[PDB]
Amino acid sequence: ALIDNPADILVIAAYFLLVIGVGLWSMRSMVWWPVGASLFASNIGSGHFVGLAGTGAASGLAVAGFEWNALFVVLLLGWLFAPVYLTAGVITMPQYLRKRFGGRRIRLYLSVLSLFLYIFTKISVDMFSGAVFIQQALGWNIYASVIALLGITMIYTVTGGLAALMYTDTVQTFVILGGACILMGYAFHEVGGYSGLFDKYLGAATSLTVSEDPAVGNISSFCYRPRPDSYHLLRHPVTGDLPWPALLLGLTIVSGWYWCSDQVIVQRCLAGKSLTHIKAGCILCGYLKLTPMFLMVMPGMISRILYPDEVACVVPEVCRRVCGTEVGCSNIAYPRLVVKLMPNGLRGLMLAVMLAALMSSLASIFNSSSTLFTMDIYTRLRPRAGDRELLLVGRLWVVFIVVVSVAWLPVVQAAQGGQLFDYIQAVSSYLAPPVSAVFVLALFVPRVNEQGAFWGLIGGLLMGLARLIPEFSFGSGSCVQPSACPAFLCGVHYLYFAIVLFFCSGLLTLTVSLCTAPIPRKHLHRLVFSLRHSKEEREDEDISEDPSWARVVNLNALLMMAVAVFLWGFYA
Amino acid sequence: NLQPWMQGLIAVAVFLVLVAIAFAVNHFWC
Amino acid sequence: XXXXXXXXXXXXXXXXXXXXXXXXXXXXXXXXXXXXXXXXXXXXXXXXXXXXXXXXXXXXXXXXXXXXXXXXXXXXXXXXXXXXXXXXXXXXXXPXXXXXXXXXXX
Ligand SMILES: OC[C@H]1O[C@H](O)[C@H](O)[C@@H](O)[C@@H]1F
Repeated sequence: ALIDNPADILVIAAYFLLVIGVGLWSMRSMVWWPVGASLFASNIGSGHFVGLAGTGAASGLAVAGFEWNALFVVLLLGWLFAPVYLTAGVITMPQYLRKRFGGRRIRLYLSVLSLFLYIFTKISVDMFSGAVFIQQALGWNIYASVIALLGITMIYTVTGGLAALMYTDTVQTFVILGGACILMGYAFHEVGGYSGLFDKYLGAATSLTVSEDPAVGNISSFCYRPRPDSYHLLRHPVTGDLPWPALLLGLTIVSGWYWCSDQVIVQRCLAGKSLTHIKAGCILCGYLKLTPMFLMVMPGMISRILYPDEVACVVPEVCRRVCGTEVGCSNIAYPRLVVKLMPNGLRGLMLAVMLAALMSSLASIFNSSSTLFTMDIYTRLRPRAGDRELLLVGRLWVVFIVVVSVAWLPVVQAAQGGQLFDYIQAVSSYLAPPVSAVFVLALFVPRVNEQGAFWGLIGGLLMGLARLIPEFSFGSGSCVQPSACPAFLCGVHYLYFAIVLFFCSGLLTLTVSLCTAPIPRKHLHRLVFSLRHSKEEREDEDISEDPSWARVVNLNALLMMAVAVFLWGFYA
Repeated sequence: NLQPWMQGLIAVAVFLVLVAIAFAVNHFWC
Repeated sequence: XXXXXXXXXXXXXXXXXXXXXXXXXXXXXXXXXXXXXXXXXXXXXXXXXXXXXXXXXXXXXXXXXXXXXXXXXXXXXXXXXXXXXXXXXXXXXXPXXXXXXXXXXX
């Protein structure tokens, strides 16, 4: 209804025909700057736009600390974990944990956990973000939007989009980033510049604050006013919506796990020609990860200023009309902006490129999850299976995960008060800390063994499910309509649960390892941090970097850290 | 009552002192 | 309920002079102030909102400024047609409240 003009239609059609044509033509080598660009592109998706703009609208700029935390963990990736992967001779984290502990149940568990994280944090998130963009662009309901998104993704994957991805992934993401720069310019022009945003944001509230529902009635100002600390990164340790101790400590765990264990992130990182190129690309990626504050978060705050009745809706029936869920409509923040600030030419291009990146992400995750299920899960249940059977099983798995993610769509839509980024970060905080703790203990504690690692993973899974399952079964609740969750199971912030779960699963790992047999030295050479410089052979790839460029790249990590530390204190 | 740039410079100074400690320890003993 | 106060009930300026009409909010409204003009026989017309954003069509003579609780509407070159009642409204919270209205005469 908004892109229903000749210019937007022409640009969308031309871009989709271009992607189809590039897909039809498609039918350790990288250097530092493609490495950094690829890391940034792999991390940044349309779910990031939706979530970061939505949380900027709902709560202010503290969510920027979610991206700004990533600089230091990307440094951890370049300086600590990429060397571990190269020294071990492995390309994934499951491969490292198979070499480090042996067995086959740790890898099987990690494959199952990765499948669940694909469904929850990747497939349903991308489907929901595409649906939100399509609903804001066309007025369609979320189910029609998701069916159309799946159909265009099917066209895209039957037309060789997987083959064209290896060329166009990073380029497409950075075209999206240029479009986001243009939209940031338009948005800051709408509010009167950078200082206009901070003039206006605290005064931006909806005037529709009374519900016809007798239970709700007049909504309190606390539920519809902007937070008094909206302009602050570091929020109150207990009453803050993003408490600073949580954001500083427990986000490191979850970010650590993302950057240092993600198969795609590590594969992009390990493609560097040398380790110096890997570290320089990590520096570039970290520098790039300061941009979502101004490209997504602040535009979301601007969207709250511009559309307070829609973005900052507070009465449940109004919110249900605005976006489909009664818990709030901050997720429409970035889409609406794209739909209403971009002109008749750039709006269609921005939507088309965002949706094509969506489609690529979906197709990539579909393929990766299907291969993961076929190789790590299905071939264990059926040891010897034919090629045709594996193809059929992969296709049926894609069908199954699509159905499950469509069923999970209302949950993603309503979760965390209708805040997508909080949903992603909460699921990650419930499922990642066990893996982070086990990986850290594997690196730095040689005494940790297969028993300890596996039972730490299982105990962490149980402890994280004891919070995740009640958090989703007690439903979605907002400030207006609080959920019945007993407030010791949901009132602690999910990044505090990240810390607790990390240390409890690590404690379980250590306790089980100490009461079980240890792994002799001969198996651990170049697999634990204590033996990374061990030339001895082991039982069950180049770390060298030129000293001249090693000092150059190290000072550039210090300079990047100082820039990020300035920005943390600037917006504190 | 510090300005945002004052807070940024204070954070940078604290970070540089911390890095100076983490380098001087190595300069003394690994 | 925010109270908007216009200290001067009445301002007289010559044609070509500059006039500042002040409004004071009872609390800190985050520049969430609109200015309306009402000529004798007419209904109010929006001049400014967000304390500085001119409404579509209003001349550049009408300039809004202010922050916190203190806001001003300035007419840089008053024309003989500028005589009216100028109202400040807060759009910070609901209910919307108006200032008493300052009568600018020539
Ligand atoms: O789950 C942790 C991850 O959350 C988001 O994706 C952030 O943009 C990443 O920087 C972070 F590593």
